[PDB]
Amino acid sequence: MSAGVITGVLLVFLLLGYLVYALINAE
Amino acid sequence: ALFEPTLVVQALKEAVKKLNPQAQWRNPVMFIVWIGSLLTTCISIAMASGAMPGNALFSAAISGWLWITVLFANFAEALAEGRSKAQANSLKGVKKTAFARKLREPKYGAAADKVPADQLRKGDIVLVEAGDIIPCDGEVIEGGASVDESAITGESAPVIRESGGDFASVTGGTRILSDWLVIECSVNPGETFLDRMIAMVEGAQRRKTPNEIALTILLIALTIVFLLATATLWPFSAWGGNAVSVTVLVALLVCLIPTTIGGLLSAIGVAGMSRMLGANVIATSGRAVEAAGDVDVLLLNKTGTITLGNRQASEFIPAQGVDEKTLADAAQLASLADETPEGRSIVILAKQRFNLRERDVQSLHATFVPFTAQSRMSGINIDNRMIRKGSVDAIRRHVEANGGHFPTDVDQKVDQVARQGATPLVVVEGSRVLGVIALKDIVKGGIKERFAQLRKMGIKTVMITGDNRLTAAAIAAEAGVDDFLAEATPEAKLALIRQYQAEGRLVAMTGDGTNDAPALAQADVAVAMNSGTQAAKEAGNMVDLDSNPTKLIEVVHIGKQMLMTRGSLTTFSIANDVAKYFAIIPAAFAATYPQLNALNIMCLHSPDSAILSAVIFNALIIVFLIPLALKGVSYKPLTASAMLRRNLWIYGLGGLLVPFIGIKVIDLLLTVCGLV
Amino acid sequence: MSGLRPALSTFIFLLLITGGVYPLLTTVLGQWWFPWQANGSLIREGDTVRGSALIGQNFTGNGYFHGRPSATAEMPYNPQASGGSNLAVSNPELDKLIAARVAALRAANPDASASVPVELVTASASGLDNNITPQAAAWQIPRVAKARNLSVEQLTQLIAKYSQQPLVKYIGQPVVNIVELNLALDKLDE
Amino acid sequence: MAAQGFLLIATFLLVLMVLARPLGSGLARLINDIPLPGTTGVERVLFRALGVSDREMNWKQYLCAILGLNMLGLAVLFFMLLGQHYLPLNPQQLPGLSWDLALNTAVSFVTNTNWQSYSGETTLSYFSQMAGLTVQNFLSAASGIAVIFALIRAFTRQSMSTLGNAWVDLLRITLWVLVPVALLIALFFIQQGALQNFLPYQAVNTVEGAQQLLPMGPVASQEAIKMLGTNGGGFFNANSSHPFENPTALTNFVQMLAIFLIPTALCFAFGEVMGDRRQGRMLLWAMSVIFVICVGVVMWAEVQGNPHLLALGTDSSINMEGKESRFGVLVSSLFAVVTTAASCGAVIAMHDSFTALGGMVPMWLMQIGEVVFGGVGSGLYGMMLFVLLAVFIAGLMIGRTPEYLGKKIDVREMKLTALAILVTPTLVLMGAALAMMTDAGRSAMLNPGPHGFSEVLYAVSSAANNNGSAFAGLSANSPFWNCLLAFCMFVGRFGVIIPVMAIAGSLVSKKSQAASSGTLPTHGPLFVGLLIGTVLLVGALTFIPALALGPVAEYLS
Ligand SMILES: CCCCCCCCCCCCCCCCCC(=O)OC[C@H](COP(=O)([O-])OCC(O)COP(=O)([O-])OC[C@@H](COC(=O)CCCCCCCCCCCCCCCCC)OC(=O)CCCCCCCCCCCCCCCCC)OC(=O)CCCCCCCCCCCCCCCCC
Ligand SMILES: CCCCCCCCCCCCCCCCCC(=O)OC[C@H](COP(=O)([O-])OCC(O)COP(=O)([O-])OC[C@@H](COC(=O)CCCCCCCCCCCCCCCCC)OC(=O)CCCCCCCCCCCCCCCCC)OC(=O)CCCCCCCCCCCCCCCCC
Ligand SMILES: [K+]
Ligand SMILES: [K+]
Ligand SMILES: [K+]
Ligand SMILES: [K+]
Ligand SMILES: [K+]
Ligand SMILES: [K+]
Ligand SMILES: [K+]
Repeated sequence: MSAGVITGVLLVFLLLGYLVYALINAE
Repeated sequence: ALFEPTLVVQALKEAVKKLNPQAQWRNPVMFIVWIGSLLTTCISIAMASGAMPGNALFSAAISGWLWITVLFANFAEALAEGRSKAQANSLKGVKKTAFARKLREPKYGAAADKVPADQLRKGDIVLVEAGDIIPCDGEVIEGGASVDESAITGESAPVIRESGGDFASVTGGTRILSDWLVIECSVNPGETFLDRMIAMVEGAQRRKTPNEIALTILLIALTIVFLLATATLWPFSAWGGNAVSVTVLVALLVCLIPTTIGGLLSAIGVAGMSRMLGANVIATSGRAVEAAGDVDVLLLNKTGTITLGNRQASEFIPAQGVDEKTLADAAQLASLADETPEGRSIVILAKQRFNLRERDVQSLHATFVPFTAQSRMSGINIDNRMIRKGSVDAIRRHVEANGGHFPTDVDQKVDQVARQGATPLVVVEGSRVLGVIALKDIVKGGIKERFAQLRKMGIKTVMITGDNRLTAAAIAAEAGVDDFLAEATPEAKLALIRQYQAEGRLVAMTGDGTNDAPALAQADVAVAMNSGTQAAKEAGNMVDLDSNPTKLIEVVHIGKQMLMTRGSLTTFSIANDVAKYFAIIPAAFAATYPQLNALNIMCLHSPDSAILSAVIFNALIIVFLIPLALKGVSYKPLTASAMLRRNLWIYGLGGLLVPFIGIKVIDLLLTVCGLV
Repeated sequence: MSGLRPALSTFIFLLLITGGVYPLLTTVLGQWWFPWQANGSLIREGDTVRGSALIGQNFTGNGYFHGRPSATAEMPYNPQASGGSNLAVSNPELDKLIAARVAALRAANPDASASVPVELVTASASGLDNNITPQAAAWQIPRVAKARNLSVEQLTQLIAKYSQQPLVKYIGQPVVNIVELNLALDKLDE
Repeated sequence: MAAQGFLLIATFLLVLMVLARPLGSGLARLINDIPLPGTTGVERVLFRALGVSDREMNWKQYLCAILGLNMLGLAVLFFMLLGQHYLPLNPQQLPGLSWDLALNTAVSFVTNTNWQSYSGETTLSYFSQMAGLTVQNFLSAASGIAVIFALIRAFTRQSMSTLGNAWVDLLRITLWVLVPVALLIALFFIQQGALQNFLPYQAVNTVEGAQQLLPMGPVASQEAIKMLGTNGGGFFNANSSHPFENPTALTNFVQMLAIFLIPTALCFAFGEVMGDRRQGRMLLWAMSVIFVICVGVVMWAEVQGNPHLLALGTDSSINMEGKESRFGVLVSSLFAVVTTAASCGAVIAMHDSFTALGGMVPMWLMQIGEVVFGGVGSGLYGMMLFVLLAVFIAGLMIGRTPEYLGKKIDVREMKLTALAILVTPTLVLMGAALAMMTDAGRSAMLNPGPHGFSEVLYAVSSAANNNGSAFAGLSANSPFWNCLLAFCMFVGRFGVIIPVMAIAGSLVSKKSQAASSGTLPTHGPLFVGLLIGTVLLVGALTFIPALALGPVAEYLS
């Protein structure tokens, strides 16, 4: 919707991608 | 290790502020908390400025408590590594190292120029004379004497480093009050196990075990599902009315993520490794640390005698007429050649009863014979009265060979010792008996029910020994092991290890001599012996500083305690989320769905206070569980199903009941103190 | 992978087995063993059909045993659009519909009990259901008796003749086949 | 009504176990690559004719075989539905489906979900419902049983690489398990009154004087495999409550038995193949306790149904709205829980017209992963991920290494088990979130408020968890809904099949240690309760907020 919704969606997607990468590559 | 020293805690408060994202990147479970803390801090700053509507104080308190949570997790982790570093450099014994004199030839009298640590290498020779700290590890060559090995053991008891014998290896710097003993530095300083342990604790090189990274994978999966559940509440509640504010979503997220185990996992690992370091065992890898508690078959091996039994407590009562000072001197001189923990504790208790300590062994040039399991009777040979000690039957055979008899007083004293419960040991000057000493049992019955508990865990304890088979059966009967193997060749030992590993069972082995190196190299767990060889020390992966082969069961206990602590805290952090829901969900939806107040199982004050109390509890539970993570769980040896039942009854019910009480008490405190 | 001929071969064989011969075998076995059950269970009166014994029909006459409401599309009992109204208990539209049905049934049944059965006011799962409980069927026998000049015991005997029960009472409910009961009423009147 | 429900559950479970134990004994032979008695001799010549040579292949080739068969079925079903009016057996001359609906009901039928956003009595033709729907109802079920066969073989094989032949397994399943049972079930349905014919639609002059059109078609042959394969793809719009499709309470009982048949049979076969039946007993107890609790809760919440019915002038407050008459409230509640927990899209009672609390428990069983007698094979390898998590947690409790059935479970299997656990609730939450922002997703609402959000959440979880049961009030024939749900079904089946086969390929490489006293007993009431607590806690901690904003809000409103 608005800019807040867009930046929330991108923040949640970035955190989800970071956690997926962490699960795939267990450092 | 009082677990809260003033200097350690203040340096911890100094060093916990290193919470930059470059160091929080490697932990995703708490990088989520850090990102949420920064996001809510920006939101609170925006509300204070006036860019968005709000109250700018509830969000600020939530931000401060989330920062307090991440600071508490870093507090726990850095406390564990600080305690590990303190223990490591406390057991470090290089210290001054400002006097390392050289020797030209291996003979008394050479160029003794004292230069401080002038690049000592493997194969060099140095000298110490009445007070000089040992420069580097090696083997004594000629004229060895009594040294005060404390920097590697923790006891101020005198231990002789006999030249050309079992007591050849010297470990680290120590105190020497006699003189004229030559050693040969067979290794360079830096590749020793002490230096490797120092280099491993001095830095961030603390690479996690495979089971640890599996646990982090589970924590990351829980983090992903909780992040999705909290992030999808904005459309779900935004359609039904006003949208749920972002700070409540972030606070519910942080209350949902397994923050307890996610911040205490590194603390658990480092605390367990430091606990095993405090058990006089130095390891080289956390994988080996966990594999120690992961064994199924246990090998208790030494090239010489075995005599599995501690019997540390003693009484030292002749009731004869000869004074206890000379009794203790006799026992100390007889047991100075004994590397067993029984003789070591006899010397320790004699020292702490009367200050004998150094005895000037080179005064009479005594020849030393070690303990023999085939005779169970040994001593030294100062003069014609060859003073000796041993078991009752062996000393009776000795005194009948020498032409003597047992006095009725010492017979009654042996009877009293046997009735009270001990193994009667008596020292004899070689021509006339002095008095029996007691070896009081360790805790309840000692090694026998400890092995019974280990077999109740389904852990095989195979007796390995090098003496004859007839005495090995008696030693096995005294210890409590199910089966034995005597005079085993190294090829047969390696074949037995490969046969036990062929079915998949992990193996743990003790080893001293250089002939045990091929077995210890391919063994899953290889605890070396300081009474053995440096070659075997480097071949193995763990070093025992007490020179006791019975410490393997304690190492197994520590390795199991680490895993039990990990699982218990993981299940506690998972089960806390039920009360987190019962505190947050009826209060998060206050203006969207006003009918969602019947789910408030706890009569909480306000929606603005329920989430705040939940976040306060989520912050405080890490501090309240720091002592649990440092100590480990209460280890009760039982059947595996019984341990599962006990751990469930404690920790699952704790996760299902303790957060209810904690959140209720925190909300009650907030209401009676007027913060909310 | 590199194996594609076995994949296509077994897919063609499994298609030709699961569709085709298996429906053909089931069809020939059904039409050989159970006619009037494999064909639609139609009730026939000679070169015509009055509907099946299973689907159910929209009955609104005064002398007919009324069934459950249906709430299908474009017609009350329309087999071309199955599935009843998916109104929740929280929907006020369902409350309005139930209130209207209760008012209509109470107006149409002056000499019966004011407690309307749930069967006659709640729409069925499918809109096609010629089944009501015998209590709901006996709830309507004063109106049918008044509109058809029949006896209460005669209507009860007709219902009990046209009521079907399961093998055990707890895997289902006793039901009354509405369509053939009304057809039996028509034949009894004629 | 308290004793009738208990007797119903008791006799259902008793007849189910009695019927399913011999089927488990039969399925153990197919798992152990042993031909069935009498099927040999013709099996070899059939394999020689079809071109399969019993090539023992690994997990990658097995997965590629299953996936290639599924995409071939998807392509042929999509083309069959697009070019429907060119095909024969179309007495009503129905036009070809639109692209969105055709793709939706092609991916839906291939991915063993059988979501139906249409009305089959006036949407699809006889040839379509004969050779594209029944074929995929057989093939998706056979694919699920083949994947669970691979998983059980991986658990039971010692230090190998191969995992059997996928084509041989599929042929064995759908020729000696599915068809011989579905034939008897279809013939019994025909005898009870279900339809099996190819006549055109019969024009009916009713008693009153109006006209209605009765739809015919091969209904019973489709319905037999629809029940047996836990499929739920109905011939008509009323998915399993049509009198031409579920005519008798005896037919309903056979339907429930067929729905739980192959899950229970596969649990028994898993117990038998290891040689230790206690593992299958453990799995069956862990499923059955949750199943009985859920059935009791739903029965009580439906008996204490509509509160407005008692005060609005009716006789009792029982919830009979959206329920049939030949099947009672208790029977409809039991069927709802059976189909919804078993990943079967069959509905007798319209789940949208349920009580909020009585419809929350089916959707809870749906959102915890189809593990309580779930799916057809798919429930069994969805159950062995919670089992792997349980043995991991219990191993950390007891201090030993995490292992199950004598096989060590390492970091790679933790990665794959975590991903397979993650994939379906992620799909439910993101799909519901996407549907609750778009106006095209929020315009399909029928009931207003928390029940409408429950409708959207139920539809998304039905697509993602491969169930097919629907809150039928949602108008999901929109292109956005069709594409979103088709994507959800596709990736929610093939993001569980792939990690489970990777787990199988990891498990074949290891060998089982001997069960010493140090290994915890995986059977027993302790581990049954631990596994139940694990699956309930994992499925609850990820969906309590959604349930609170949906059916709990509707119940407390
Ligand atoms: C209101 C709630 C109150 C709770 C009610 C209490 C209900 C408890 C369960 C009832 C009976 C279950 C078994 C009891 C023995 C336990 C031992 C065991 O492990 O079971 C194996 C049991 C005994 O076999 P075994 O001695 O191990 O034989 C070894 C063989 O080598 C290997 O062969 P096998 O193991 O495959 O089977 C061998 C079989 C030979 O093979 C066969 O004949 C075919 C397979 C077995 C058929 C039997 C079916 C039994 C299972 C379901 C029965 C209905 C329960 C539903 C009621 C629950 C509440 C609604 O011969 C037997 O020994 C079978 C006898 C089993 C019991 C007899 C039938 C029970 C009558 C109905 C009871 C109804 C409740 C009455 C209580 C009233 C209280 C208010 O066999 C089986 O039942 C096979 C199935 C495998 C286990 C699954 C069982 C699931 C349980 C269903 C209910 C779960 C919910 C209960 C709690 C409610 C929620 C909190
Ligand atoms: C929240 C955490 C808090 C923890 C609380 C509990 C934790 C420890 C449990 C111990 C409590 C002791 C209670 C008294 C014992 C008497 C009952 C009995 O015989 O069962 C022995 C059993 C211990 O088994 P065991 O020591 O391995 O000995 C095995 C022998 O076969 C035992 O047999 P036996 O030699 O004693 O006598 C033979 C015979 C005769 O037994 C007797 O002499 C006594 C008669 C009773 C019949 C036994 C079957 C029923 C037992 C359980 C009853 C319901 C308990 C539910 C309440 C939960 C809290 C206690 O019993 C049988 O084995 C025949 C049954 C055939 C086996 C088939 C499996 C049946 C399953 C039935 C339902 C199981 C649980 C239901 C769901 C619970 C979900 C929470 O104790 C139980 O009652 C276990 C059930 C309690 C639940 C366990 C786990 C709870 C935590 C959930 C997980 C949450 C954590 C978070 C997840 C992870 C993160 C995601
Ligand atoms: K998980
Ligand atoms: K927590
Ligand atoms: K399905
Ligand atoms: K459906
Ligand atoms: K799942
Ligand atoms: K699935
Ligand atoms: K889940």
